Amino acid sequence: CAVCGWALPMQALTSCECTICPDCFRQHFTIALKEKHITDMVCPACGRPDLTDDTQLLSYFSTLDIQLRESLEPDAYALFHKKLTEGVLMRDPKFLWCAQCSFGFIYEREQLEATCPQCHQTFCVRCKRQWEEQHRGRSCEDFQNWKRMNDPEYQAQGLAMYLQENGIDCPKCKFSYALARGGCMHFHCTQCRHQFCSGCYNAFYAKNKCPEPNCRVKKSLHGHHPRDCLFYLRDWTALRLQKLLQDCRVIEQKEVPNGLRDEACGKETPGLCQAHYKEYLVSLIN
Amino acid sequence: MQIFVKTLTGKTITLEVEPSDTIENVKAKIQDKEGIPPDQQRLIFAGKQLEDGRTLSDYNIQKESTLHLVLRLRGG
Amino acid sequence: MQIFVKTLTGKTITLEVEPSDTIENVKAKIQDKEGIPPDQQRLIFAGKQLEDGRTLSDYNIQKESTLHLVLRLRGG
Amino acid sequence: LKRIHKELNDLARDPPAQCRAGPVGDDMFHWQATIMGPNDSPYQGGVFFLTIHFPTDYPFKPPKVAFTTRIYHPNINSNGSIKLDILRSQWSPALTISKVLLSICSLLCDPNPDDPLVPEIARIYKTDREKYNRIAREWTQKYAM
Ligand SMILES: [Zn+2]
Ligand SMILES: [Zn+2]
Ligand SMILES: [Zn+2]
Ligand SMILES: [Zn+2]
Ligand SMILES: [Zn+2]
Ligand SMILES: [Zn+2]
Ligand SMILES: [Zn+2]
Ligand SMILES: [Zn+2]
Repeated sequence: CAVCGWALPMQALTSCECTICPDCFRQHFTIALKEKHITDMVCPACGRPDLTDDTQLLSYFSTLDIQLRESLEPDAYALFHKKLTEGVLMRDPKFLWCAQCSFGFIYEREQLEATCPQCHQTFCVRCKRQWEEQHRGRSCEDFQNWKRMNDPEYQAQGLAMYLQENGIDCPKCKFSYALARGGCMHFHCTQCRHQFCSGCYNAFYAKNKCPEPNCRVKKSLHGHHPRDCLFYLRDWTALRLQKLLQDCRVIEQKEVPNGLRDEACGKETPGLCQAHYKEYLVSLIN
Repeated sequence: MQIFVKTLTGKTITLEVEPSDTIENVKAKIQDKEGIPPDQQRLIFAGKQLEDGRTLSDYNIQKESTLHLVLRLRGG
Repeated sequence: MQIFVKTLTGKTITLEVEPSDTIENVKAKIQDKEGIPPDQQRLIFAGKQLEDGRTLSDYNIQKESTLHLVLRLRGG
Repeated sequence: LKRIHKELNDLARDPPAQCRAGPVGDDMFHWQATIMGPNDSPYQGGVFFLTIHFPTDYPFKPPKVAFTTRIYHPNINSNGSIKLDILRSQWSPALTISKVLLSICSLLCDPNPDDPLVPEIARIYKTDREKYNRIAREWTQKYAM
């Protein structure tokens, strides 16, 4: 042995033919498959052939094959085959691994829709993702948007947040609407006919209808509000509103003679108008 | 092409549309089937507000997509 | 002389061959046993692509050698 | 159109007499109205002009009513839009323009600062009624003659 120093009665391998004992012959190559890669399936003593390139020199592997067949336990002798043939498979062809199973095949076509011989599932050869016909004649990033936008839970949250920003939920029957701006504080729920405030959600009562006790102006149209409500903080100018927190093109639905039509605010901006910029700061305090 | 529209009530409807249909057209179909006036309708897809002058294809709305219907309210 | 052919599925077959057999002949035997058309077959040995006009002995393919079968997948 | 004619006949037959209203020209769906400032309000002595637009499906949807004379009021904005329940969510086809004018006159006499359209005017009305009256009087002199 070169590596461990015996001299007893196989290793006819290219550029060399050094002696190697069979206990440490196995171990060198068993390591070189289970740890190193194919380029490293070399003589330990000389370190020679150069397996970067030459294909007919890869006749070397034919000769190895027999030696490893019996010496290597089949676990690692498998890996010799696996590594070696998978090596050339991944050398620039139109070779694909199937996107779902462990199979592969040389896909020589002018097409993207590709069904797998083995598991019979289809995928895009480019994005290697399961093929629905939505993809058909669409770029990969296009289809992959569709998926993402169209998937519920994204939709669920994209909505849920939309209602976070733009919603308004009748306090009585709890029905969720989408707030049309331009209107005033006193709302009418189109489902159950209730009346209420935009800020506090406390109710509104018509003339001679307020039930809550210690009401002073029961005679009038009114509703009861907390200190917190936009109602009360709308009466503060920008000036005062600002320091509490330290410590125009908004779309209103506007009535015309034959219906309602959305239009921007149009108001002079001292980039929001006086009123809208006040609504801005009020919201942040809650 | 068929698409779905679902309201907060949980009710889902099926519309027959083409990708070239404007959002206005889709609201008109919802009015036909549900009686809701277009002026009271807000439609959303993947969190995006769908605007009247645009088409289904502008928003990449494909076959079997689901739109969300939310009713509009103005204060009084 | 007997040799083995294994596919990516892991299935292994046994062929009865002689060293003078062309690669074409071997593909014809695989077709016989497996139903795979020769035009869809790529055979590899020790990382070398086996070409149709050559023989098993050209590639130093001995008794008990294992070839690898990979499908070529063809449109219209 | 028949309903609008009936309302006009009722108005003319039994003149409301603080107020007037009628078609501007040949379009029966567009009317002008006048309201005299209520007595003992800051608006007394003023004459205030309004525009009324009836919808095609009247009486099943409310008229659009707006002041065209500037007025200092918690429930009326610079554009003359009015916060009044029957003009919006409390309309019924049993309601009439005569009743609407009466309600607006009542509103002038008795504002609802709790449901304001103009927050600062609502605040002044609540916090300094005398100041509110003075300013409403100034606006009446300024824009109501
Ligand atoms: Zn040794
Ligand atoms: Zn050596
Ligand atoms: Zn597969
Ligand atoms: Zn793709
Ligand atoms: Zn309700
Ligand atoms: Zn009260
Ligand atoms: Zn409130
Ligand atoms: Zn604004």
